[PDB]
Amino acid sequence: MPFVNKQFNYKDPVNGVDIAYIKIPNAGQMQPVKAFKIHNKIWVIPERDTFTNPEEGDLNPPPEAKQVPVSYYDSTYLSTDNEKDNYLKGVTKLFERIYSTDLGRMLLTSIVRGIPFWGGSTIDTELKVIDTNCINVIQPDGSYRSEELNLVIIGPSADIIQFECKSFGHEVLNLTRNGYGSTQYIRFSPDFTFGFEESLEVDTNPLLGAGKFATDPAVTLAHQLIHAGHRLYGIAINPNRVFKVNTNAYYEMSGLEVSFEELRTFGGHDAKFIDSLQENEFRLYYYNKFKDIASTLNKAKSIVGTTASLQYMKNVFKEKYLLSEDTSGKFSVDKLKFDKLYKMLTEIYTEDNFVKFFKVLNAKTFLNFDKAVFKINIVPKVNYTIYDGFNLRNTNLAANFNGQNTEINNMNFTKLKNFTGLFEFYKLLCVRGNDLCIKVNNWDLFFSPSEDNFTNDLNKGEEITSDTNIEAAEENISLDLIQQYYLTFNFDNEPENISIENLSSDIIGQLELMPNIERFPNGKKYELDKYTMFHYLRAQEFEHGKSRIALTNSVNEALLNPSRVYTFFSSDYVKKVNKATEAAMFLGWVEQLVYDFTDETSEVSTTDKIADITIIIPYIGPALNIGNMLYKDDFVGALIFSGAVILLEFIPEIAIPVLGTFALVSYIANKVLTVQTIDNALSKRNEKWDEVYKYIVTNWLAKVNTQIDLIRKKMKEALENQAEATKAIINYQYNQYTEEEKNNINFNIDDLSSKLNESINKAMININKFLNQCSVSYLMNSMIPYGVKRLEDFDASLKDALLKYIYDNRGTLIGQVDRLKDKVNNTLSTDIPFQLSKYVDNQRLLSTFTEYIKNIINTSILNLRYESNHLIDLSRYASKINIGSKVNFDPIDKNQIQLFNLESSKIEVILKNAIVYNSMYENFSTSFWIRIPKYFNSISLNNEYTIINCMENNSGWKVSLNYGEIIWTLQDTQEIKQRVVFKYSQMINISDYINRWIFVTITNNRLNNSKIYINGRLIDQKPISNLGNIHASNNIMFKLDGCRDTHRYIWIKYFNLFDKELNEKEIKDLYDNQSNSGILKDFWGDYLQYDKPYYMLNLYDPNKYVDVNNVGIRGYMYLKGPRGSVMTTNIYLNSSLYRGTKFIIKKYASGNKDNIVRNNDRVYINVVVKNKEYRLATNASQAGVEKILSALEIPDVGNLSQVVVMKSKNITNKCKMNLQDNNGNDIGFIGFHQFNNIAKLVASNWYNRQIERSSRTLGCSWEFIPVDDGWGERP
Amino acid sequence: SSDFLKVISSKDRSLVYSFLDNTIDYLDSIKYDGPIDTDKKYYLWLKEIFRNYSFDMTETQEVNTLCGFNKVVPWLGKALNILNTGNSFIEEFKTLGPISLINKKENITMPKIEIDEIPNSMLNLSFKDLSENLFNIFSKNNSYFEKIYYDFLDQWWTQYYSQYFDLICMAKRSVLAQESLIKKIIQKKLSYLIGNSNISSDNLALMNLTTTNTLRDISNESQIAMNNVNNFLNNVAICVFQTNIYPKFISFMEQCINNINKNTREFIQKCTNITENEKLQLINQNIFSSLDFDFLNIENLKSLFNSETGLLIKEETSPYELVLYAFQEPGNNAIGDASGKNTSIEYSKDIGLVYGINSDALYLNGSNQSISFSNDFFENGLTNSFSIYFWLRNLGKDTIKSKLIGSKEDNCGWEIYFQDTGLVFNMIDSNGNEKNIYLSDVSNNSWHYITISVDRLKEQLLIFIDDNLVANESIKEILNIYSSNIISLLSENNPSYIEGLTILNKPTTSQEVLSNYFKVLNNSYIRDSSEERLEYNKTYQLYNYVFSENPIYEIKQNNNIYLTINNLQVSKFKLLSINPNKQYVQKLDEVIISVLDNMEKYIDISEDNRLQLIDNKNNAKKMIISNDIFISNCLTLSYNGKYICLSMKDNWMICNNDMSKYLYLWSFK
Repeated sequence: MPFVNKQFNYKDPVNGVDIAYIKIPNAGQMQPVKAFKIHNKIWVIPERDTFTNPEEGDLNPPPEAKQVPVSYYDSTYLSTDNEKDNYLKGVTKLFERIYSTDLGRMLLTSIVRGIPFWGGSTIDTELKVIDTNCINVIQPDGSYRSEELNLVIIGPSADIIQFECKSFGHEVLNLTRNGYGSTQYIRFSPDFTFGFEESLEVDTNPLLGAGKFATDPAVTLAHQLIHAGHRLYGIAINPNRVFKVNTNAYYEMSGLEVSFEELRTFGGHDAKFIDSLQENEFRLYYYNKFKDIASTLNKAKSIVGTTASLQYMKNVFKEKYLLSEDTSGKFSVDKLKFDKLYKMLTEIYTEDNFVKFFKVLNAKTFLNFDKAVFKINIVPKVNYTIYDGFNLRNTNLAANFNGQNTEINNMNFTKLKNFTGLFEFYKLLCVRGNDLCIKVNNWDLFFSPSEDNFTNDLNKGEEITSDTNIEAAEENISLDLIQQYYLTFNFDNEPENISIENLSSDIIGQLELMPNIERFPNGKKYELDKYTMFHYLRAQEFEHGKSRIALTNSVNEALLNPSRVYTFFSSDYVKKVNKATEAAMFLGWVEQLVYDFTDETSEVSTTDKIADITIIIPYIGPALNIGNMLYKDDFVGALIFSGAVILLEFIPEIAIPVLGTFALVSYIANKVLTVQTIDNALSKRNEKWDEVYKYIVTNWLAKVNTQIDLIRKKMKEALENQAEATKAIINYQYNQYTEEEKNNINFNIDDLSSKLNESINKAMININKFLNQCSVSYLMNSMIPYGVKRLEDFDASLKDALLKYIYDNRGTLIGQVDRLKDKVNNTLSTDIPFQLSKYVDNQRLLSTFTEYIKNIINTSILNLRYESNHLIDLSRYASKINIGSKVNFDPIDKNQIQLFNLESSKIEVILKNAIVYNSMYENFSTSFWIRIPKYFNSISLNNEYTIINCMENNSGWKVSLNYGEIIWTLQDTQEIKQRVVFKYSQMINISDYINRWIFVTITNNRLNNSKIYINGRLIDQKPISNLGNIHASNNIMFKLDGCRDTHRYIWIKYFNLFDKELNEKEIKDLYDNQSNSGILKDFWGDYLQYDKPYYMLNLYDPNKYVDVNNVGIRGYMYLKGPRGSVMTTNIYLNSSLYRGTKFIIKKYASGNKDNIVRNNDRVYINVVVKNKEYRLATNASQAGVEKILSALEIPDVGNLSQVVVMKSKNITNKCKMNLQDNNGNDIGFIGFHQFNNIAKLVASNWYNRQIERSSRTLGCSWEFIPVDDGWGERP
Repeated sequence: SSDFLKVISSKDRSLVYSFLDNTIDYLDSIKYDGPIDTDKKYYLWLKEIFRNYSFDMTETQEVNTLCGFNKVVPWLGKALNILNTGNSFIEEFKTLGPISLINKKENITMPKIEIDEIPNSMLNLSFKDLSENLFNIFSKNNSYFEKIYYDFLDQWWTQYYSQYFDLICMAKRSVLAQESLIKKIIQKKLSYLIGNSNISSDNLALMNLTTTNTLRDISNESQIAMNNVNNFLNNVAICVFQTNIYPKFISFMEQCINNINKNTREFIQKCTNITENEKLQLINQNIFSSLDFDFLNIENLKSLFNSETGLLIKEETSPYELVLYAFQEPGNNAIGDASGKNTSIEYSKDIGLVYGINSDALYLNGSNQSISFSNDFFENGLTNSFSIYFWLRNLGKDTIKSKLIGSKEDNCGWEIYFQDTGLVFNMIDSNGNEKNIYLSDVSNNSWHYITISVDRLKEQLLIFIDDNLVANESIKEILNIYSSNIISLLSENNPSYIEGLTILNKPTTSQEVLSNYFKVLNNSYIRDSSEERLEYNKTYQLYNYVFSENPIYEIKQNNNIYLTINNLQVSKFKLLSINPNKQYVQKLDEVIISVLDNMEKYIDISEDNRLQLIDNKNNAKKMIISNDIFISNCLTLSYNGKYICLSMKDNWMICNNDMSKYLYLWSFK
């Protein structure tokens, strides 16, 4: 069901039904303009809006620039038929994209259903359609009809990016606020977009590109569309309600103009700048408006201007307003239904929910001022998809929100000149001296709300009745509730396109007069006694030219000289950059600079003295002159001593009133009403706690959190300035060299920029964590305790009042007064803790660790897995996979690739050319589970063969093998090579690596050592800091290339390739995740399976193996040795692993046919004595904590206990066998106990008592060894 | 003092050298403070002294060196005169490297090694025999290189790690000296207050009892610092081996393999009974490269120091003061402590055990069922951090403030009582300061994982229910809470299930709580809405995650019966397994869904993927049950790679995967 029923072209002939000339309401008269009906009562006018408002009849830019941070002006846009066709295609495409998601589908259904009410009648008993809420569609024959429509999309006004809603009001009413509504004209331009900067997502995606991102135009259209939808239902907040902002101080911005409707529409943290008092005020006001409309509908008698039946119109407006019909047909506004509808229209259809559904990167708060203008094109599917936007799937653009980057995906975004030029609306900040003055943009300054926006009725006393109801909790909106409402949303009902009487040929209508907003002062000059964040950040700026620039820690000189840049780094960094570098060591000098940058910017200072703040970032101190003083240690000590108060530029002026006492109305001779009254008193006290906490939370969000986000953005700007100045100096040094020298060095600035941006990204994730901790600490320590104190005073007051109340009613309640007294005392003596996660959903631990594992698995540039029936990449790139004919897959686990020493047994991975490793500095990691059989022939000695090859023209990386060795190799372009080896010797009794599954991991930090981890723990590391440009192979080959042995093969699985150097704990988590803790293992590492004989081993005494003394009731099982040894000289020498009796796992409580053993499986265990099976049975009637364990005839087991519970823990491929009887009694874990000189097999509860594990307890850890060809020893 | 030169130059023999800047500064700040007349001021002073000492001693800083991330312990510079010239210990440790921490730094000498040249008698040998002899020579050479590496390892130990272990022992002795000095200060202040104050005698007795526990905690913090310095210096020594010994071994072995390759190549070129192509084959087959003497293994170098003594110390000083274990033996039920400490348990013998989440749980009537855990640490005190966590499932509805568990001697201590439908945590100190907190929605016939963490260092009280930080308070205004050694589990007036009771002597962070919660929950079991264990042949009722308030109803249409929600008789759901020996439903297993009608019926998927109700016993196909470990009990039903999800409004269930993930989620009750 596509949103648009047909493809529309601007050159299509008029039809009078969907494509036609139209005349919109206007002040005077104008010529009809071509327009296209895309959906029911939704029209599109591919023309610049110059006629809906006579005040804007000129497309020339106004003499005064708009008070908007981002602006653009051109007239030739949307002047040609081709451009208008492009506009129509883009509008239709964005409408389809919005309709694709469920939220957009609901919004569009409501938009179509939200027909403006008919209020153009002076007669109260007749419903007359308002003239300004219709259109004049010219039929082809010459006549014209009048059609009622809800929404009309039109071209932009003089400012192209000034997307706004317009409408025509009635004679005296305000249709956008009285519940009537009016036709909406949206000045939308799908051919342009804004350019902002996002930083809070470095936590989730640590590979964000530099430069500015581009807003998905579908998001902007959704915002404008829901604004128009609020207009349609007549519940728009009055524009006179503006969030007031303080301005007097220097650090304060010159001004800001945001409506409460804009904050309502944005959602998220913007929707919480409004206290619950004003929210309830608006809800009740619009409830009254809806009840007025219901009353007007009730007093209706007939219709005017159409042939439609009265019942039809009743049903239409009932469906629009969700009114209730009684048996008599009277309409009333149900409180519940209006509440649900208002929730749907206001706190559900927000831009934040649309950003959640589109899965795109949009600025979370309106304070994230957009920075640039980008011309785009969205109709070409190669540039923009319905379901994906700029982030094309299965491409480089899909990953890391790269498709919205305007420096990487540069073919899809064209930078434009911003007419709001630098230092147009700004403030001048001067430090007294000469008085050093700088210019700081208006939207570059701090935003502080006025206290008037925060009004509460807490000081108002409240009277409690028996029938008083307690309001439900104000839960945050999540996708769960959005899907809940989508499930019950009725998409079948649609408005009928009824025919109404013809209106005037020239419709007369006047657009509603919005209040005139006074421009805030411009050019205002300040004076300071010291620098600030603004002066310090400006001191980090520079100019592009031919003059050598130097990094100096002195801010004053940097301000005094544009050729000198202030840096918050150490003197070593400035000495290194400043000193002239000769041609020879330029590359080494650049490497040193990169290392110093990535070290100092990622510097942390963990502390434990303070409660919640864990880490500190010292260089924040000198970076922005945060707080005062100069020394970094001074800042650290000050932050330890005081806390987050130093960070904030202004101390919030929190004012919590004395809580209004509760007055209880006395009820006489009614115990039920009295107990109900006191219960309601306690419940209202709890609600009072909740609402004062909510008020303090909103105050903190409006007054403190914004400061912290501004500081975060300024720190990001500081880091970017540092990188840009350093790179400019490096570029100047490189340009000083001769052309031949430049040819000698393969120095690419792009790789340097990527490395520095990634280091800045890590520094920024650190800064984000620090600032989040500081903000939450200030909220918990300097705002909540005041509210807690007021609540405690209120609790004492109400406690005394309720004690008096129950005293006064001693006759009414006889005997149950002590209960009431103690209940009141207990309930009022407790506290309700401030759980921040109840009010803001940004601080959930589950989200944190889920994002941690998601970043572990989804940052892989190659996640090769076998699913369904094919092996393919599962990452964001879905690279090409070619499978040779002789590549075997394990039937029991079809993700375990096997590769032989054959030419047609290979897996070739064709990578996207944007991810192939060609970089001098980029870190990267790889990981895979490998299984290498024991070498048998002496030819294997000194025979190294590559297994995973990504080496091209003697350059790249390769995982290679050798006798008892696993080698990782790198070779850059200059042919110099570095390898790191894990050596495991085969001359050992029992080994953890020979023919065992091994979790190999390789992490390559081009500034540090490349290291190889085995089974999650570091094994080797070699320095690779000197290696130059490594250009890996475009393809990656999975084949044994060089092994002279014919029968030599490897097993490999879960090959993942990541673009960052995994840290130790990430490697540990990878190991313990991919280890499949839900499934038991055998000795080698394969999944433990039923009906598969295994030899037994004990971890405590490997040299001994299991044997039966005799079969029968009196028999038992025991351990005996020596294990023996299989040796082939100079190749291998190991204990014989195929000795002793064999064990078989038989299904007892397995509910599926899979032959896989999982945790806590109730099974039977059989012992193969002389190729005959017996049950591993025991009797619990024997004394002693350790009870003997024997082998018994299967039909003769009887009532004896034989249940074995299989337990897997995380490791040495161990398996724990608990013993239980038919009654589910833990008769104990299976191990061995020494009696006389025989180590018999017993079951004991003493193992259960030990939980400290490790030493001593380990006796209970068994291992199953199936007959595997890798070992190859004869049985 | 803070000047070793001045300490020695102090002719009065009064000062004593120390390196605890926080404690020294705190003592300097209260130098002009008023005298401590009462026990409250003594508690404040003792707590502040303990906290300053623990922040001085146990503090460590992670630094990135040429070897990795290392826990540099900063006070060693002021403890062993190691690089005091620079501004800080860490800056010198980085700008000078690990090798600067010792005196004699160039100590490695090349072992005297002899390698037998290839015998000449092999000249008249056939190709196969010559190749076999060359293979034997290759194996012996590899073994000899390994022996040279072992000799180098022993040499590095005996020469370089001897100095670092001298540093280790000296630093441990310095820490013990500082601990003894601090205990001297504490005892002299306590004795002076006993002898020269008007404090009540019982207050003096409680002060002595509390000061004993504070001294024990100071000992524990000293042990923490000793372990920190030990691990730091062990890592530094291993990194010294990395950066100083191994390159020398590599260079010597490179020269040795070069010479041996030259000799073997000359010997092969001198052989007479070998063709030219076979000569080239043998020459390239018996070469030596870096792959043969690349014996470096970090795990073995860091596993040298592992020992049985370390394991015994680790388990003896284990933070687990109490970890209740319970199981059922034929004849009786065993309940006790599994922490290895001296905690005694006295429990009423009428307490049954029923399976809870992962293990057995004690069932409490609420009237006569009592359990008492005796342990010295349970007395608590002024400056001991601890943590209490367990699984609680209430089976009561009493609003009265009824005691659940805690240690309360003479109104002093900590406790947790049932109250309303939730819990109340109460902490009362001797001075009367009370921390009283209320937790909502806890008593719901459902399992909740309750954790309390009292951290006296940062003075932080953390309370988690399930896996949410339900409370984060400051106990900076709570002094000595000395209580009885007995912790009593009574659960007054509310029969309940209590599982996995655990008391630690260490504060717990959020990550540990989340890890424990998911670790216990993720035991391959399917849980219904009640957090219990789902089972076969039990009459459940199905609910959706999105529509948990809305049950599933059965209704007849199109000569069939279909199940749907309403935006209707509620359907009854059961799960069936193939084997009649299975009771509970484990993760990743086959299920047949059954509905109890007048005659029992099973589920099936029709052509349109709708969920149809059938009567045939064998026609019903087997679905697969799974879930996510991140979610406690929101299970998912799948079939052939396609789950079961809520359909569009028309609301039945469909087997489609072109919708949101929330639609696949389900629950049972």
